[PDB]
Amino acid sequence: MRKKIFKPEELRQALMPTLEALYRQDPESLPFRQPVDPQLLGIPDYFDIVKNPMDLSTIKRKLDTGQYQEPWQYVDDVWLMFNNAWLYNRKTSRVYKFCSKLAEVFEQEIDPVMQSLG
Ligand SMILES: CCOc1ccc(C(C)=O)cc1-c1cc(NC(=O)c2ccco2)cc(-c2c(C)noc2C)c1
Repeated sequence: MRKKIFKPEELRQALMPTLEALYRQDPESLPFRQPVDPQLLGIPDYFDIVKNPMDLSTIKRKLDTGQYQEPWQYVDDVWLMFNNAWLYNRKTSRVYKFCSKLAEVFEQEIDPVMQSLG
């Protein structure tokens, strides 16, 4: 029942510790702390494959400015971030590996938090 509105302060307080847990993963979170810059990274085809880019800093901004109205929107952006990376990077690459590790941390952290919000 996702059209029920939550208060931005309450969403921030419950969901931000799960975002901080991702940021704490070093070096696994390093590829995800800023938007993908295809020029910087030498991958000019990135925006051809990844139509809706997402990363930790954008999620964090949306959380800090109250842009999520309900918590699955946050969960959606997190998985969008991980899906983009699993889609774009080769299964044998370091980034793919970091993505799988970071997604594992997120699954652990998010479940009791979402349980306590529903
Ligand atoms: C071509 C491989 O790069 C990527 C390809 C795809 C994606 C995604 C998320 O789909 C990410 C990266 C990526 C990005 C960054 N950091 C920055 O882009 C950045 C840092 C500061 C400013 O920009 C570091 C690394 C990285 C690390 C760590 N150790 O080895 C490598 C390599 C990898």
